[PDB]
Amino acid sequence: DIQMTQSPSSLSASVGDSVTVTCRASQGIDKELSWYQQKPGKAPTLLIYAASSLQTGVSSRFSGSGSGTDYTLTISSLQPEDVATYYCLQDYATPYSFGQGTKVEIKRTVAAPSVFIFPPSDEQLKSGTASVVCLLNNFYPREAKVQWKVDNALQSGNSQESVTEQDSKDSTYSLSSTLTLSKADYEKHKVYACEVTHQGLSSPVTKSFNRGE
Amino acid sequence: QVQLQESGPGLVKPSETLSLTCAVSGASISSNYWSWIRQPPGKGLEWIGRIYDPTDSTDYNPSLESRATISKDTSKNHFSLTLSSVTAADTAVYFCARGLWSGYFFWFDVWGPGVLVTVSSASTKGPSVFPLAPSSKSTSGGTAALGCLVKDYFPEPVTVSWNSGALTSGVHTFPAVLQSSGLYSLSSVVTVPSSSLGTQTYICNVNHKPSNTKVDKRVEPK
Ligand SMILES: [Pr+3]
Repeated sequence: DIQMTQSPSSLSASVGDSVTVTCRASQGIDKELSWYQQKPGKAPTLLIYAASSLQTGVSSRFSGSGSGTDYTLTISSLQPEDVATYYCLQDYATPYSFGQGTKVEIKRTVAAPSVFIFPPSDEQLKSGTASVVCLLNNFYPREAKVQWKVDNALQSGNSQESVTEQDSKDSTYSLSSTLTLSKADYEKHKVYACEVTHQGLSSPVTKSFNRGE
Repeated sequence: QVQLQESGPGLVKPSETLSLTCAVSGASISSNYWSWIRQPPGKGLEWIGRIYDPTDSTDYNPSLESRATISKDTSKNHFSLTLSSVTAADTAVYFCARGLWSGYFFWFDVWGPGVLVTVSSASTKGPSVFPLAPSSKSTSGGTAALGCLVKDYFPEPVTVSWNSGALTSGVHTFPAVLQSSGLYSLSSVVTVPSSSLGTQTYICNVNHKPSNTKVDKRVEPK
């Protein structure tokens, strides 16, 4: 069979930059290669076929090159919208085989998070569970610290968080963190707070509320 | 114009058979090639196999050949994937794609949106949907954040939209997290101007196909 070696595995670049991804086949594949873009959550879409032919509607910022065993995909002026994972495919001989993929990330200026806290709804408390949610919105870089506090005691082992993929408009991340307690435990305390730390903040931001006050 | 519509179970018991179908529109399956591709969680793309309708000829990835079967239905313009004796190793998003050829050259020009299949013995469970109400503690000098909490469902995925898709700007739907219970949880938020919180209605639409759960939750200030 034909093995496709793709590189790099990931890269970070600023808007306007020119970046190149390479695929190497274990064997000459006579320009029988195509390239695909996969944005997060979405199916792949065709960028380039026959090594260098552009698919309809594909930006001219994408270009393909190569022959024999060596092929390259180039994005000449990287845009926020180009955050994705890129895959090559050899179409030369069955079994058809993809490259391992290249994740493309945008490097941009620091942006501090906007911080919001949401009490548990009256609807959920009727069920005997209480979820407190903390939202960190539109920040960069990805690293952020969220610390839950209940009557000022630092929580541990009762929260989970999730981070969006990089935004296609402004290249920022957002983060959702949920603190889950029992209804009973929830009603024993007053002050619920999430304390956020992040490079764009001169000091930790704390958002809090008083249970029913 | 060519659209590939995928359908099949999100959930399959271990050792049993996975079946998926790709309904094609805007093109005849009697021409060109038709392939299945899969992507395990956190993994790259993997070619499964292809079929050519006129001759009913097939080609497979040698790693799946012994268990995989691709078939066609001309009268329904459909092509399908059968995968036997599945394990957790077969949990993946499955894609269907049209292989177009032009002379020497061959490539995939359209893909189906993909279907997540989960190989598990666990039972299906629909989500509860709770409001993340806007308030002064979710107000930031002109902008208000609101959202929905979609809790305790299985398997993945859940789809969330806002106002039936009329609102995508400022929307963030976060990757699901697997809780201790073994059930997934997810949240979706949208930031909007504070002044619109009394004028504009905001509704999150939630679908969990595996359990046929459809919820439309209105979100108002508290
Ligand atoms: Pr990197």
